[PDB]
Amino acid sequence: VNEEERLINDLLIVNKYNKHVRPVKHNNEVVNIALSLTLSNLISLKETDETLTSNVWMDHAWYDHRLTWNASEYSDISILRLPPELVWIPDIVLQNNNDGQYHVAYFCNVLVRPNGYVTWLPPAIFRSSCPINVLYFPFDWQNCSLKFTALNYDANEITMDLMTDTIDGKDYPIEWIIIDPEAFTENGEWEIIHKPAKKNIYPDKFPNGTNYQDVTFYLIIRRKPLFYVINFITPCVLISFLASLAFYLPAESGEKMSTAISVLLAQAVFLLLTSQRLPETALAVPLIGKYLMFIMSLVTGVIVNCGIVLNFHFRTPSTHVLSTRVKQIFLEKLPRILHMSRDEIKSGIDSTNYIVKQIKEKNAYDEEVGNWNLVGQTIDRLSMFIITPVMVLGTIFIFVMGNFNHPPAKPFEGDPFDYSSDHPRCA
Amino acid sequence: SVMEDTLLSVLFETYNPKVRPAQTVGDKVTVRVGLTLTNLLILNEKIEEMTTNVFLNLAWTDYRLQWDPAAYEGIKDLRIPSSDVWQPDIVLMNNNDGSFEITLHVNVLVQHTGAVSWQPSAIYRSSCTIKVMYFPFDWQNCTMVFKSYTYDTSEVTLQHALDAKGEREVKEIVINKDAFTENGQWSIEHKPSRKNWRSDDPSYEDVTFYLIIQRKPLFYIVYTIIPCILISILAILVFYLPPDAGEKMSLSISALLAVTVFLLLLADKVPETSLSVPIIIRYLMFIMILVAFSVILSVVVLNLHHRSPNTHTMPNWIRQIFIETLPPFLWIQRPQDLKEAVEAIKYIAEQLESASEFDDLKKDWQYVAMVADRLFLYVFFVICSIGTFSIFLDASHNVPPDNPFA
Amino acid sequence: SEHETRLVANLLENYNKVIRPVEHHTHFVDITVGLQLIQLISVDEVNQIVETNVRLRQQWIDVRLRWNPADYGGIKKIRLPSDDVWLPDLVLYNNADGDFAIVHMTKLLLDYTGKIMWTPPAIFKSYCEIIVTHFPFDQQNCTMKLGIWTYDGTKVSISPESDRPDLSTFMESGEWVMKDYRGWKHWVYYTCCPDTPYLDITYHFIMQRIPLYFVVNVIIPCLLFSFLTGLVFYLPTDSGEKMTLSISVLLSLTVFLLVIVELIPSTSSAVPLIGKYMLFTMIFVISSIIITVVVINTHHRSPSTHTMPQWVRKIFIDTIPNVMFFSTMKRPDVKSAIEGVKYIAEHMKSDEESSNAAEEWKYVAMVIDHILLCVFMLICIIGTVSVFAGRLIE
Amino acid sequence: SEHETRLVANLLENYNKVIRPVEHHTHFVDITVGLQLIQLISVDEVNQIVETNVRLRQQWIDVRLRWNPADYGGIKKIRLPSDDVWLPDLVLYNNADGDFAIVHMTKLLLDYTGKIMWTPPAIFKSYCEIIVTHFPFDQQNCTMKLGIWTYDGTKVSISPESDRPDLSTFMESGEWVMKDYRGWKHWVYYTCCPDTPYLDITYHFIMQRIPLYFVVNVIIPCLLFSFLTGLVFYLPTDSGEKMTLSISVLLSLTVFLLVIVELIPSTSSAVPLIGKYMLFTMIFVISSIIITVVVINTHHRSPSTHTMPQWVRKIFIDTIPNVPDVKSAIEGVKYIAEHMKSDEESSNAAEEWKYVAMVIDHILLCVFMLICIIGTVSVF
Amino acid sequence: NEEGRLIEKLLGDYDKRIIPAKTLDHIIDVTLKLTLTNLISLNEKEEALTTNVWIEIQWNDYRLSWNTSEYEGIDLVRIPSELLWLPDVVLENNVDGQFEVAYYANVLVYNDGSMYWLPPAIYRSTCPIAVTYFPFDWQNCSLVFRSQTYNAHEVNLQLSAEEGEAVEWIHIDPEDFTENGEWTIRHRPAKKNYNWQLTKDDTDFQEIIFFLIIQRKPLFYIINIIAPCVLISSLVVLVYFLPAQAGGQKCTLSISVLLAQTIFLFLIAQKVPETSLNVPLIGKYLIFVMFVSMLIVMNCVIVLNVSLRTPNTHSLSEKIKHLFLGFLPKYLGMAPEIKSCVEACNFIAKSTKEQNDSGSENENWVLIGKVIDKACFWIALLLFSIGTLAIFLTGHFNQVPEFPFPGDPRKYVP
Ligand SMILES: CC(=O)OCC[N+](C)(C)C
Ligand SMILES: CC(=O)OCC[N+](C)(C)C
Repeated sequence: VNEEERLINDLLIVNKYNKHVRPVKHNNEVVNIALSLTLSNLISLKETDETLTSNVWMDHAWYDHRLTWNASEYSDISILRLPPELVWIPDIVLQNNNDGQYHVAYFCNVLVRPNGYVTWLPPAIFRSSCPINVLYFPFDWQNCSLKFTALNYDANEITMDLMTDTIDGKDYPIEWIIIDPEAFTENGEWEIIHKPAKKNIYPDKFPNGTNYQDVTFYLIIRRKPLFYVINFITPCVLISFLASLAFYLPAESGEKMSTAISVLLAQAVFLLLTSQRLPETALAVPLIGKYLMFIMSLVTGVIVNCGIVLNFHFRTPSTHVLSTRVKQIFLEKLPRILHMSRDEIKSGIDSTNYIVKQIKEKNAYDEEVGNWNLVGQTIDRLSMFIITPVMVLGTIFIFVMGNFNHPPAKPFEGDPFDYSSDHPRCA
Repeated sequence: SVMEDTLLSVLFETYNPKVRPAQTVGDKVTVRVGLTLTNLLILNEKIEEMTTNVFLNLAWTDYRLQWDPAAYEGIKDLRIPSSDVWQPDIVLMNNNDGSFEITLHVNVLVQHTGAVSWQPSAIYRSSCTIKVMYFPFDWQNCTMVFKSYTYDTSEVTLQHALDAKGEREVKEIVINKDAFTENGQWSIEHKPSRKNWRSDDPSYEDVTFYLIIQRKPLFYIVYTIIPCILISILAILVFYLPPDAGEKMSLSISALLAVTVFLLLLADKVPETSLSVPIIIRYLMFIMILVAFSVILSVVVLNLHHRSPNTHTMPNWIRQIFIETLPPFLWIQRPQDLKEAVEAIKYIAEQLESASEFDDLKKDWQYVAMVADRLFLYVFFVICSIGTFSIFLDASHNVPPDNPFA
Repeated sequence: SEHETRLVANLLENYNKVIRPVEHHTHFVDITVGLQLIQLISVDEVNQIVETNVRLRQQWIDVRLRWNPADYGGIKKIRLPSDDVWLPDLVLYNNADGDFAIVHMTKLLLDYTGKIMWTPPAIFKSYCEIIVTHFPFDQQNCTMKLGIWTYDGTKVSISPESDRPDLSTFMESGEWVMKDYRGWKHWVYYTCCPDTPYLDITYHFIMQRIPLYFVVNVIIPCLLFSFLTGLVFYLPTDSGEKMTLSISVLLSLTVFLLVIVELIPSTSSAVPLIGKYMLFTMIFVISSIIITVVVINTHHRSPSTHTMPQWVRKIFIDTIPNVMFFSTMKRPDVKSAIEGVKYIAEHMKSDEESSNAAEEWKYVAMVIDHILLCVFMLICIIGTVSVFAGRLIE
Repeated sequence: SEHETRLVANLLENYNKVIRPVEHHTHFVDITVGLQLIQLISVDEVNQIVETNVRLRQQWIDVRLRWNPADYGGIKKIRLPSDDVWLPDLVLYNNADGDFAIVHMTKLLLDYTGKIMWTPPAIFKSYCEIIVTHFPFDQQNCTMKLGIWTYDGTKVSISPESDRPDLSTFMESGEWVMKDYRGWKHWVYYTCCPDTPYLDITYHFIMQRIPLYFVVNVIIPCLLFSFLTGLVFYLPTDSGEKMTLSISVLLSLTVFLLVIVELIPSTSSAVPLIGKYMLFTMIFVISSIIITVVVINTHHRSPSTHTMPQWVRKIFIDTIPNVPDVKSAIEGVKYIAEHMKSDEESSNAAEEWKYVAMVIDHILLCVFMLICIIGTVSVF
Repeated sequence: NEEGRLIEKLLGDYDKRIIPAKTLDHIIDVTLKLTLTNLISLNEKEEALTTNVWIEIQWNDYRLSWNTSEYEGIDLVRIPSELLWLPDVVLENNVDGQFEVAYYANVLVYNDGSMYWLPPAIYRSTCPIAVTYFPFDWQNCSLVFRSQTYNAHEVNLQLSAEEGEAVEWIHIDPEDFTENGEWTIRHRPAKKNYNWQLTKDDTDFQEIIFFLIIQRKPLFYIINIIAPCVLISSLVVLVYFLPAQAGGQKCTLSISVLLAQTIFLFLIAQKVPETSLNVPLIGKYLIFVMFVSMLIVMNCVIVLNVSLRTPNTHSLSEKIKHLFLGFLPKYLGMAPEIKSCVEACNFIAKSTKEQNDSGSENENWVLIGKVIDKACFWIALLLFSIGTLAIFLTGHFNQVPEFPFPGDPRKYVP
């Protein structure tokens, strides 16, 4: 027969185990619960609703004197498995979730040992509220957090702690998220830079409350920006070059304003797509959003300047006066600065004089139109030489500032500890 | 065994969680209701539903749950599963979905005097009537109605929760700074709490919590307002292009298309409530109508520009009103074979003279067009500036009241 | 209360919740069912499902749950969980994407005479056919059919509490106005059990849609583009942008047609008013584009190939412009050089004749443009009235 | 029957579902685990989640659940609810959106010799990394890792029923073709319990995407606009619609690129080949826009301002295309004649500029034609 | 109430875990009928058919029999289904985890042991959509019912019998039935199907399938999608009457019509499913008109090149001019002062003659472009009309089959 049945019966039914009572010999004592996290897969991070979905394993560990047995008396049984509904478990819950999933997804068996040690490792899928810092999108890094608290007991009855490992006979706390190389999958968009674990005690709260303590696991994950650079930033940059390129179009063809407005519309479409991809928070304007606003403002300036050039090109000496100052500053000084490229017989004689006068007036009109055309061309050249470097410098500066948004070397300010798995705190 | 087990066995020997803790018949159980907000998740305007993560600070007195701590090794208090004790059915009567009860079902805290305090946590999706008049530069007055679903005033008496010391009653939503994550879109201006009684039925009594939250409109300003301001600037610009260049209509209708696209893509943000029109939608409609009128007037200007003596005759009143009076105001004022050869040259001169007169009248038509579009430019600039300034001034003046009415 | 504890222990000691609360099996349970509408959550037009928040008030008398108050300290009313007592199996017949019956199972009131007052909440997502004939000024008659499933009229009988559903605490939806509401009771003989009738109560709500949102977000831009459709005839042909304006109006109407399809169900019972308006203005834009192409082709008729017909000139130069008055329409070796002068003079004369003929063609095109402008303005002003005022008059 | 009711009452009278079905605690329960894929519901590319309808066939032997049929009227097989017997806790390790374990809890067959055949249905929404390198002609290697959670190898052991998952009742998805499928069994040492191994079985399905839908909806319009890109060069400058056509093509390609972005996950593991093709054709459209604005500016070069270079002239003209009042009236006549001569030479120089524009257009068209023909050759 | 005593007697020693076989090798006959109250929707995106049905399940349980003379003439009782044995008839064809019925109503138990269970249910059953003739298509959707636990050696699924004959169709009650408004139920056959790959000791050996041959009503799609698409796609025919000058905007019109067709393609992609088995009929029409529009844009480019070329850039060969001017139009309807003055006048005349002679070839190229425009207009009109007519004719001829099963002469109607 199986001795496990006899042992389980003796532990639960014969000893009258109560799963609603804390496992202490006196009521004034405390129960130490060791908590640990094992991230197996970072499923997603939806910025639109500020949700971090993660597949984790929750490692609980506590002593229970009611589950102790003499191993040699029960035919050398060194371990047991019991369902959670038969034994007392600490109800550690995720406080900062977005849905009603406070507990773990699956209630797997607990493992008990003859010394009373109980280890419970259920899997879970948690959707915590991660506030999205969209300031340096898409080169951003997010400081997400998972907050676990024991709301079923106060700090005088249950004390949460971090699980302790042993190396070389010395105990050190596990102050990080455990990543098992044989059960972890890279997300492909988020890279785990830091993963600290902290035990927080709030001194302004009382020990007899359920808000006095909590254990928090942080995920400082940076976004790999290759996808967004290839698919969003590159077409935005390429299309925006056509805006400054619209100045090179001659005013004769009616495709100047068409090109500039089309560039503006493409930038607006990209802006709307970016707004669809990002949350509606008002903490800060995104980096790509600021870039798009800057580009749209500059393209609007280009459209206004193209309208001015078109107005100057189609001016007529019968409707406007070519002033001396405008002439001397738009075809003498500025083009040189910018290095631009450079009786029947009596009736017949009276008729000939009249037609010669008409041809003279037509030629003077043509010369005035040519002067206005040169004025338009030099305004186009000046606007190109004053707008194209502004576009290039703005794009380069914005993308360099975004690219230099490295997450900090230490996870907490003022704390010299790096919270790395390769450097134990007290070992 | 542990005396906690003995005390639990003694307390729940004949306890029935289906019975009110009225020690005498006719008594009312005074239930204190408070709320602790930990996170205001989102305010979904499309379905008019606000979801929050809250703690329900409940407290009552059960005479059956009394014991002497001196006879049980100094046990001043116990933590009992919430299903084992009687609880009032304090549910969210304002819930949009079918989520009345709490979610977490934490343990209750029973003290030796009989005082029971229960603080369950829940994600509550309540329904909020959205005042959409000043969207998005607006504030919402969203309520959460908490009362016992079953027990009326003759059986329970709702009150307000006590503070940490317990010497006074707190009449507001308690916010714990160590656990509150401030929402990135809403700022809590006022969080009062009050008890409401309805006339014609004394059996009704509830405790409601108000969240007078003001939206931060930076997102909508950046992604909707500034692009439309740029589009309206373009619309004003279309009365500065020459009619000779064939890009006036392209600019005007491209501006109209942009405004239409922004209005259509805003439909997933504005709620479908039909009580009023949001001020951003009013601004978009104002810009759309202005751009449509700019298209119509650009069509009129182009029609005036291409006229000729062969098609139209200049009216007396049009000339008198557009060449004489307006340009002073608008500063647009303008500044044998010899016999056959002689006959041919005279015919050439006659044709040139006729062409000269024809283009003189054509230039008069073009000048009338130029004066017309300059007048339209000034009028549209003034109208657009005044309308935009007035709309945004009214939007900015919308602030929540200095004191809530609770 | 110890008295209430004794009472509850005594009531459920030998109580079986499987069995109907009747003294004799031939009798029938008399149940008073009333519907209390609390909030009209949503009206999904595409899925034809209406979600409502209701309180299904039900009353009946259970003889097994009566007591003498003087034997229990004067208690007259208590409350019990609904799972401990017999409940009617009230089922929503026209359920669609929801629960058929009550699932929350809140407590119920129970007085000393055995009368039970149970008011459980319910989110009824019920199917009701949506008539899109007069959308968005439409009026929807949505129904909610409630009846006992497994019991017939001779076993358990229902009766409406009042002829109209309770809307005293009804929250205003802000999108619909409750024009009318009523509840009727039927005796239906089903093919499954034709021997006995099954009773049901059908609550219908006549909801009138507030059209301001759809008017502002849909109808007004469509009206603007319909106005701009006929405006292309006032645009001169020489600008070369008539096609731009017409095709832009066409693209806008295509996008709005894409918008309308996602707003209404794909049901084919009746054509929608807004769908008929969209088809009408689409045909209007197609006709305006075709006429614009005709006018542009007329404006560029080469005089060297296309001679002016007599009837065209007579119609469009002599009579029609004279009729209309709203617009300002017009109603040695030296002889080699002399031969060259003669040649250039003859070339000038031929060019003048050709330009005069081209001017005649352009004038004909302009007259056609004005006629079509007047006709299309009149059509745009009468067609919108004929579509909308038929419903707006009511 | 009375026999079956008596048998079920006798089997579970002193049965404890907590305890493993082993005669001795040192032994291990041998469990035969097989998978039966019923229908592939959907493959969510953006979320990298694949939901499948499966039957998780499980077989083991329970010593405590055996009986002699001769004592019960001859019954050899009965069916019991799963909740009444010990059940292995098969957990989907890579679960992403559903339940880790089986939740339906259907009945199971039970033989008189103790063999238990349990076939519970389940829907597994499992995370599998989606390789978008060859989208939409790609194949996805999506896995489903099933293993016993709380028991190690020496306590409960599993073994696959057959080397391949069962697909006898698999219904055609209409979007994927089941190229290959196989299951492997592993011994994994986790950090939580490094002293003992935990067994698991991983079923991988090689699904080849049927590309007809994406070819019709995405690839064909993109090819149409890519072909329209080259017609810009053949379009004359004097039409004034060159930039209109180029801009329309560029905007259409941008819209389709945005659609493709919405169609693929945002993971940056590998750039999709369709994304590379879209980026390269957008680069080509931008380059053609640059060349066409150069040619537009060339066509409108005023000859009184820009002088024709000699090298441009030779390289685009000679080589590549080969591969009282009487005297005042007389003075006015002379002035007219010389002005006509000046206009004629200015028009000649303008025509030279136009000829250069035409030959630039022709060589650009030839380059596009060469690109098209080498692309069609590489397709073959 | 005698019902209390009767029910306490029946369920006193009754357990719901045992199939009610009287002896060994006794097979419980389970009869099914389906009552389609309302066909709710057919969501193409997930290929799910949502129907609100009442499924009638009848079997015999010998443990639930009593004599009416000992219980005051009671011959019918209602027992909740959770307290009784059920044959576990589920929908094996579901799109989600919902196998069982939604409500679990009471079970009518007669004194002879007959069981009559009629629970309401909302079933979401998979059926692949044949997109080949969208939107004029007809869908052959079906619901498959199998015993989830028992096999053919234990239960025997059958169709119910009314008057000695099998039902073999989806019953429709005249009371409480609403037409869908988009789908019309042409045929509703039902038959018991055997899967012969398996043996009769397997659970999935026997099935009962209720078919639904529903035909879509295409008036909505015609008015809202097909007709605007046809009217817009007929505008590319108009590009041949626009002038080939700087104005007129031939390429603008043709390209914008192509863009409108792309908008319609995106619209239709939100209607048809994502399945890749076949191209939708309206999708084929859209691809055809897109190819026609691309060819028309190419032809616009060609005629713009032909019309706008000059003799100073191209040479007008006499062969091409003859071919497009005499053949195609035949078929289609279409003293130093004196010396200086003389020299100046001669130069003026020569320059004028040269200018007028150069423009003659421009007019010839214009005429060639006009002739090509006319011929390509007729070709494009014929091609577009033939394509539109053929596509919509083969859509119109997508008749629902006369019989529910092509090889079966039976009609399967009441
Ligand atoms: C009698 C039974 O169980 O079915 C109820 C059928 N209905 C809803 C038509 C009365
Ligand atoms: C031991 C325990 O309960 O957890 C098992 C974890 N696993 C599946 C990675 C071995």
